Amino acid sequence: TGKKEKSRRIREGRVKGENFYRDSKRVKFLNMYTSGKEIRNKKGNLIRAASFQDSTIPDAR
Amino acid sequence: TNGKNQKLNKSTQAVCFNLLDQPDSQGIWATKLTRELWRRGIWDDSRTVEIMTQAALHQDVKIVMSGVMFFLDLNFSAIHLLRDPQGFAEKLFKEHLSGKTKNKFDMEQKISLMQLLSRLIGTHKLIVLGIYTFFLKYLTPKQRDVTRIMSACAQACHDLVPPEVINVMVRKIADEFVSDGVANEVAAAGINTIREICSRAPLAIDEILLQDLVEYKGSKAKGVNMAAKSLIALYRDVAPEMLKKKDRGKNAAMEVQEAKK
Amino acid sequence: SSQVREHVKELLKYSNETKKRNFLETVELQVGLKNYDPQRDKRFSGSLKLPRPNMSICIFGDAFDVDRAKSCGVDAMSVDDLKKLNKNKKLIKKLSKKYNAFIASEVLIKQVPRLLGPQLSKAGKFPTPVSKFQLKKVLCLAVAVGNVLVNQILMSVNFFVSLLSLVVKSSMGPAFR
RNA sequence: GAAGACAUUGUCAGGUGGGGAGUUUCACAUCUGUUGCAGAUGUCUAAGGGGGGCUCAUGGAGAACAGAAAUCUCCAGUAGAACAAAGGGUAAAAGCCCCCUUGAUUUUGAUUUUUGUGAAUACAAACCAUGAAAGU
RNA sequence: UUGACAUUGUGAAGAGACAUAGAGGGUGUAGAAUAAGUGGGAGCUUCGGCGCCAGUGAAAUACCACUACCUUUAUAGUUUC
RNA sequence: AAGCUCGUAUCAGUUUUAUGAGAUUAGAGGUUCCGGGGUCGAAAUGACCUUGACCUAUUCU
Repeated sequence: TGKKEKSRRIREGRVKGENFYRDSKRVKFLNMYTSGKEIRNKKGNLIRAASFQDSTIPDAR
Repeated sequence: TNGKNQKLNKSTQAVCFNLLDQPDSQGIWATKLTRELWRRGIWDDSRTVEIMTQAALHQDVKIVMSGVMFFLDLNFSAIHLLRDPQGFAEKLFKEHLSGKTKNKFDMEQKISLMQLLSRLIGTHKLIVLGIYTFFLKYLTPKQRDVTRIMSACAQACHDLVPPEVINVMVRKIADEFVSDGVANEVAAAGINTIREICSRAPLAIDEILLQDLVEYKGSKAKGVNMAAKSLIALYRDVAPEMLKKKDRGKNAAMEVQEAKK
Repeated sequence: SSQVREHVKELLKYSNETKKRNFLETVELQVGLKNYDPQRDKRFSGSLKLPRPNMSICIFGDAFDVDRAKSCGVDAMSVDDLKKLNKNKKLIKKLSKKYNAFIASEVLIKQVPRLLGPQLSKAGKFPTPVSKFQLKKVLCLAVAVGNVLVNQILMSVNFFVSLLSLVVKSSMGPAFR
């Protein structure tokens, strides 16, 4: 019971992967090594382009 | 823990007293310790507040500041264990700020002394009358961090002081903050620190300048408008006859119409 | 109730058991109740009252007031019956302490703090214009109600609970709860 | 021999337990912290009615101290002023001042926005305010 | 793993607490003195010692009531260890 | 797809006619009485010394 994230957050004071290790800030940094990736549906076509690959021509004024 | 060992506390308060006598710096280890024990709730006693009073009345700056920051921490319950708050404030204002004009404290410490004096005064209905001319040197918008000084000016106002010595203050502020050409923040600060004076001392500015200040209702700047509306709503419930018919808002005017006959 | 009446009756008989200490025994009520903490500012104040305090008041005034209140049997004072007193703190404190209360004209309650400033404001007897039961720091609170009139006791008690054991007493008499 | 009403054994109740199982992946701005912040104080969240009188902004000329701006007088001035910043509407006013009031009141139904309300809208009876009145 | 109950019987000696009945207390400094504090005030008097009027002190002491804390005395019983 | 009130004349991817809708003070100097140095000062709200920020006169709309 003491080894639960609930009890830890209570005794101390969100993102997937916050443990006794690896706070908020650290999880985002470590996810960089993986999820520069390209999302697709089951038939195959772009839902969400990869990071820094948005492919929209902005209004450059 | 179980019971308070008075034989020990009364003994180790005597060493704090006998340290604060040594005028070099050695009362640091009395002040820094008594603050900790007060915060831990171990030394809630009248004998201890005297130690920090003597520290505030000391000559060393880092001891006087320890005492002042203790009595600050909006103040804490230690004020309700003092032996004479009026004489305390009088001795402080006489020794540190005005008396010798030694010019030891910097502005950041003078402001913290002012805060303590005004917050004691407003809370306990004190009368010194030198405060209100000491503020006037520092009540200029060309001065260093005046928003703290003027926020303590109001805190030393009462229902029970001669409003002329506050009229001079209000007419200094009005001459130097809501005059011709002044900026929006400056004028809004002036009006905001005048209305929270008048919330304690209502008959400290007369109708003729009240009207001059409610001029600024529709001021297009959104600081001065929010400020003037506060003064109007303050005198709508207190002395609505000073306001003109245009400002008496549907109930002050009705109360005056029934009570004027 | 008339359980007050049986108390006050043989208090008035105690009136005639240890008769006189060559003065008059005032009547007092001591309030005792719980459930409140005055170290927090839970303050109360009310002055909706009417006695015989062997009336000893000091009115400050002007020419228009001193010859008004030379009748009346009252101690009176000029403005410079006060101006020539500030030089001595214990002198200005002795008059402080002399009188049960203070009053003054509508003109002089702008000038009185420049003269009698530190005193007369913490003492809780500051003057009041002409033409109390403060919960300062304690749970104990006693008030003088009358003299040697059972109505006054209840009259004050309902006001005290209005504001929020009860005891009635005289100068040397016993306590009646 | 040792030990002894404790240990043990039985049932409950807390703790630990990836060793193992299953599973998922509304506002300007003084007063405390993270960085130039989310938070705490206090501080705005707003005078409508119906009668009268009068014209505003700005510019020009002119008057001791008085000047670019202090008060006074005259001329021009369709709004360039104000009415909760480049826009509509308003000039014997929808604006400023003055007089009187507080219809920002109840009852009965009708319409638009909108099936839920609220909002606005007109409509009749009463108590009322206002002006000499029409009328509101 | 730690606690309670049961198994679980026969004896003894001690410590703490409930609960009542009591008993007394207060040095920051000045002040005759060690001032919880508050409110009534100028003697019940064995003494007129004294209380009032006199300093000094935020607060003034006799006399009598209130209701805060602190520390101790005893065990009808109550229990725990 | 199954039908049921009845068989009017109302309708129409159409036409016609009328009619509405910001930065620059170098040049002058005054202050900071919280930034004070300087020979001096038992002692001083000073001779003056600079860092300054301050109130200023300029330019565009």
